[PDB]
Amino acid sequence: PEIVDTCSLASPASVCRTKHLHLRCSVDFTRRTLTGTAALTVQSQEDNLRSLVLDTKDLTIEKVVINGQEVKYALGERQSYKGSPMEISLPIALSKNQEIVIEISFETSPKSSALQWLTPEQTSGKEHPYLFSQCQAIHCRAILPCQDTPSVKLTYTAEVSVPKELVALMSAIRDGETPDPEDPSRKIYKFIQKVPIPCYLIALVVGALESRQIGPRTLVWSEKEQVEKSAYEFSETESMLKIAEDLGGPYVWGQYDLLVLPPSFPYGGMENPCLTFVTPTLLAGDKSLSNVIAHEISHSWTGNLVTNKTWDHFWLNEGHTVYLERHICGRLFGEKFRHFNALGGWGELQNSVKTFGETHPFTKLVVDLTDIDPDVAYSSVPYEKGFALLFYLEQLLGGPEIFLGFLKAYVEKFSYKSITTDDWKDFLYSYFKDKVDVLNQVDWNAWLYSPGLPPIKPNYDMTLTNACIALSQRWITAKEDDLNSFNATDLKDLSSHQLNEFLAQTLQRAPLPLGHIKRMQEVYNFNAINNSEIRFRWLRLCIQSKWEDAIPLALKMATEQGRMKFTRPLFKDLAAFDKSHDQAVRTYQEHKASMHPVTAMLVGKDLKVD
Ligand SMILES: NCCCC(=O)Nc1ccc(OCc2ccccc2)cc1
Ligand SMILES: [Yb+3]
Ligand SMILES: [Zn+2]
Repeated sequence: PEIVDTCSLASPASVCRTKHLHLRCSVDFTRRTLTGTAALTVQSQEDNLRSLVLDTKDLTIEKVVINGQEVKYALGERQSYKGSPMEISLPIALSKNQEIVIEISFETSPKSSALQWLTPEQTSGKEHPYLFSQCQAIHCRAILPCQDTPSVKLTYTAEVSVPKELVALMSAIRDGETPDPEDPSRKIYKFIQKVPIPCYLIALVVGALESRQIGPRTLVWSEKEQVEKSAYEFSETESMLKIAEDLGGPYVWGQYDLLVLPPSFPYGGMENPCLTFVTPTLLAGDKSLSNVIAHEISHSWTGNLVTNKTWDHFWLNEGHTVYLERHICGRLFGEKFRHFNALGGWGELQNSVKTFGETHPFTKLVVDLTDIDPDVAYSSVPYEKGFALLFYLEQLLGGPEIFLGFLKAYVEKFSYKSITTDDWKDFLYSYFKDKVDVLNQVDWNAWLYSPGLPPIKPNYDMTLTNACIALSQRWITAKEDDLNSFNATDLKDLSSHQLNEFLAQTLQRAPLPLGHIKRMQEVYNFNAINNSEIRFRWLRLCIQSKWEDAIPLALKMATEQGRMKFTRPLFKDLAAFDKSHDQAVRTYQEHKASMHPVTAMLVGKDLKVD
């Protein structure tokens, strides 16, 4: 009707709108707090606007300055993962389009769900601490007060004081560094973002950061120790950027920097404008996990330019991005590779539907997050059910060239806007008006609103998948007399991508007999492989098949890195295996204070502790 964001307690975009944020703050590593001022330019959309509501979580409100003086504010009671509402009394009754600056001084709790503060022990260099944010989905409200909904877009400017030996970086173009006036011993790093973004894309890192040039508009940022390994790993970036512009239109953000974060960073990447954050688990040393870079580049259009209006429509962000990602890798390595990766995607979707259950609400494409913590709903479903829909539609409407024309125009039309599934679908019909009859063969109700597997499977080239299936199946159906025929030559012609897919297929049918999984380690030596995607699935397969020797390997992987994609299922498998159950829980209890806060709360929920 007139859409409301159910994950926000803030006044909606239909009442007022944040157009800009000015951010002055200092990063205190001893108190583990961000202190400062957050000045919001807000614009009324109705007449007689006498007060507005902002989202907060564990925020200490020092003062709220409007037009020079101090004003009357009022924090409501805590509302769970959502935090507490901050209703602000305005001294002037605002009328249509009239703007106002609400300057709000503030401190962040040390247990901010947006932030992980690391000690020197937890870093590579061992001598300096570190900070990083991760605002998506609704954690920006835990760094500063805001309409913490992606239905609102705002430019922002920032100045941030940090210990003089550490570097700050933000999701913005760097606007110079200068010694701090108020107290030496600290620099003040300055930042500006002229493209209006949703607040989930505001982002901050602070640490012993060096850089390295790997393309005309790209430096990799990490700690001394990883900088070199990473320059090698993400060399393909500029070439990916070029393809992405041919598919998406002009890359408008100015810079595309990459930041390789500490092992505890909870996702494969986060698409922070001008500075993409990635897991060091990408550092396989052969560029084989560069699809993740492809994916983050693509968010510079689908996500960051065209944005889900609410998190219910999150598939728009991820479905499109995965579609662009797979085009990028297709251009670089061939159409048969794009189909290989698309089919694996369907396989991940099958695992998601089986894990949640086929009638589960989070297997729907468009969801309802009323009273659900977004972090708990998060999964592969919006990624792979979304991709599957786009892929099916590509095939139905006359193929990738024709569908990529829809894509670029879709991006062009909704650029700098926040939109829903209906905006997307209404534009699909508009663009493809000469094929409306074809569009009406789509079971829109099933695809969009029904749980489980999609009602139709797309068509996939098999070239590269067949070798994975033959071998997965040989193992799944092996008896005693087959075990001596397996041999390291079985892998002679398989890429790392195919080893991974082979293990993914085998894992779908776990458990295998213990003797079989031992034999697999003997002929193939998967223990020696450091590729995190491969090691992950191999250790799942081992634990789920009751192999005790895999226990210390799986505990090591689950705690020495904390990308949730790997950490969560390794903990869960370890907990379901009777031999490792107690050690899994104890390991969790002993690590949970030095863990990222969203990851710690999720692993705790998975392990049914507290
Ligand atoms: N996009 C970069 C990776 C981080 C990320 O996407 N985080 C994130 C996204 C959505 C979310 O919650 C909303 C949701 C979950 C599942 C389905 C639909 C919406 C929570 C975290
Ligand atoms: Yb046999
Ligand atoms: Zn994404």
